[PDB]
Amino acid sequence: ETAEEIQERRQEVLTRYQSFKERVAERGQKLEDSYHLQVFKRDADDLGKWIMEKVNILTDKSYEDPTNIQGKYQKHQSLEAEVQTKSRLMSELEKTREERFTMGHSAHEETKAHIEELRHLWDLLLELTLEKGDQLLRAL
Amino acid sequence: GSTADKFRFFSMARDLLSWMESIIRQIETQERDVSSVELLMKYHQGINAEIETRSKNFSACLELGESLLQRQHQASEEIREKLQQVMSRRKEMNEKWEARWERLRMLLEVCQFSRDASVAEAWLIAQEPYLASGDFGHTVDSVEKLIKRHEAFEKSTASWAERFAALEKPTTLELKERQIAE
Repeated sequence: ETAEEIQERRQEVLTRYQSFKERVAERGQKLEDSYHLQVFKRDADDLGKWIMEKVNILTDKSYEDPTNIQGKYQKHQSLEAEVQTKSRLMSELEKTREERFTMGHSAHEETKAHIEELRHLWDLLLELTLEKGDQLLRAL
Repeated sequence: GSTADKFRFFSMARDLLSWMESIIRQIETQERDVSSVELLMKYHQGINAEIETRSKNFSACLELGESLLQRQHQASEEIREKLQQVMSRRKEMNEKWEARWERLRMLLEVCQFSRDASVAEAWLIAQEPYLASGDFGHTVDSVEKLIKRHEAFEKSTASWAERFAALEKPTTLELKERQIAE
């Protein structure tokens, strides 16, 4: 009730509300950023696990019993398919990294690192499936 | 009947003139100014109620006055003036009542608006703890929980949009400035 035309300085004391709205928008945004990052990380890690499971099956030369080669070749062909279809997930992650975590993003280097770790694991799988494969081809 | 009538006319005027001065003083007496909530609303209107009660008296006084003047009573001049006087103090009374009544509505705004502000200001202080956190999750599950908590939080925030929106529109106090400003 001071300088009643001047009172409206209390209205500018309302600006808090503007600073309040902005901070709400920021928290939400940051939470969204964290969501996409965590979701990515988990998908990447899971892809890592998946690859290692395959790699372990391929290198378990320390063996089961089996000796039918034509059939062994089928189990192997079926494995190459699994890899092919799953390869699509690799692409999607690369695409996601390129597009959703670009220059000007906190997780640019972190999300680039994961995709690099998988590229390396991917190579390993490819070498091992190609090698197991090749033995079978030679054994008929 | 002439002397009785005349005498009676002046008796009524005097009585109404005394009563008006009392009521006019009744208006100004209360100060300019309620703290927060104004019983002055009830108090000021009560005065109007008393004014209505006199309505007949005026008519009576006024009529007698007029009839007396029509019938060429030879106190006519003294009569004319006293009935102007009563009529003058009548318009003046209702002008000074209504004059104030507009203001009772005017002060009503600040008391309400001011309170409205402190309540809002207080509520924003209250949300700080939540809104201060630096937890954003370290896991899909954790972040999903925080987003949903935020979703709840924003909705309740949304409610106040109206409450704040009201404080946007200006006041009659500030509106009247146009007449003072221009």
